[PDB]
Amino acid sequence: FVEMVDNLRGKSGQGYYVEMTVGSPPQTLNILVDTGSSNFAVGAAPHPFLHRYYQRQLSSTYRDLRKGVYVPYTQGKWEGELGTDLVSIPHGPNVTVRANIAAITESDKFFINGSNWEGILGLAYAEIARPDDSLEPFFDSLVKQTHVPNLFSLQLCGAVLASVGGSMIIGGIDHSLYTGSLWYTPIRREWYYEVIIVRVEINGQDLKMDCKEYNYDKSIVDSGTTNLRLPKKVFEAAVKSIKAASSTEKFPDGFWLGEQLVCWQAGTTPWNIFPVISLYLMGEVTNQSFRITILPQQYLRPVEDVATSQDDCYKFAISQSSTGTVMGAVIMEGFYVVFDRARKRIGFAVSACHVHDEFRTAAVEGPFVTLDMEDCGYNI
Ligand SMILES: C#CCOc1cnc(C(=O)Nc2cc(F)c(F)c([C@@]3(C)N=C(N)S[C@@]4(COC)C[C@H]43)c2)cn1
Repeated sequence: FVEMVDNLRGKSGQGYYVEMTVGSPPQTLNILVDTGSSNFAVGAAPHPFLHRYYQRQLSSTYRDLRKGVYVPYTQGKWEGELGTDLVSIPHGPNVTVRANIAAITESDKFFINGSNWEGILGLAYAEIARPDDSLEPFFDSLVKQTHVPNLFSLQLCGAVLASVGGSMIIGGIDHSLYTGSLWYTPIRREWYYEVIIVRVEINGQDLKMDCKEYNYDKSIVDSGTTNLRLPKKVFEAAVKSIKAASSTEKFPDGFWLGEQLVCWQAGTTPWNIFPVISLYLMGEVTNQSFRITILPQQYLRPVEDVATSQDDCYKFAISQSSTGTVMGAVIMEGFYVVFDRARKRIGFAVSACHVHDEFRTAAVEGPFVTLDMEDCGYNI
């Protein structure tokens, strides 16, 4: 799968995008890779932030579905016109498929001013597709219409704004992207990429919460979220433990709440006063788990557009959630992540490109013995 290595680009905090073509003749667009949604949606009008946009009038293969879709998020929104067209991934498999495309015709706080992407590729399942689960997601079309295997994998490599990169391997796994073994956790249900966290440690120290709290109301793997988001109760306990572990220096309450940055002189960041965070995930076998471990390099993130400071400033990128745990870029940048849809499981291995120091490294380890893991899942 050497053709697909290094097919992702981006800037810090603006997501990871892949090049795609839409229509005949092909119109090239940069598309955000998003495991946390299920619509393929592209700018179709000259919004001032966009480098380019889908021009349906130039495509002979365009077909109108004569139906609109309105998609509000918690803080942004877009509205679009549904159709189908021929879609390819130049640095992906040598195939072309007819996919649903939402042509975005109105938006608010969706596109990023200064970003280099013009659309989103929702790689999750039909259950959370808008307007409903009858709108077949891109990856489902790809698999149905071709011989590409029903899996993909992601290596997200973290860094005026630093450039990020990585690989999306479509239909396979590239062993050059990881070291050690892959460890798999079940996809609990095919909507989001829902997983179950069974234990949490800060520097080896169990938080000791009822594990249901770790997954209330769900835990997902989401390449379209920057942070590690945690349920409120879990965030409260997690911060309490991280504060204690890093108490040799003090920081204001707002830093922990993500309401202000913290800065240090160039090259003087105290990585070592910050603890590692380990998430144990449900394993493949009854009573068996494995653990993934990330560093402060992952959850303490450089902000490189602070014009009013000359120092190295960082954002605390663990945050409280009302929608459950979100394993965003903070988690994924440590690991090679295999979305093994064929076997309803997600694989983690140490990423060959993860950012670390001479003392500590990201880890994937098992097996561990963990009882009552089925009790960790939330039901209504
Ligand atoms: C680089 C880097 C660090 O990682 C990321 C990942 N994603 C982003 C990002 O901008 N994601 C993004 C932006 C949106 F405007 C946006 F609407 C979304 C959506 C479609 N997808 C998500 N997974 S979060 C979301 C609500 O959940 C559906 C806001 C929706 C993601 C930025 N940095």
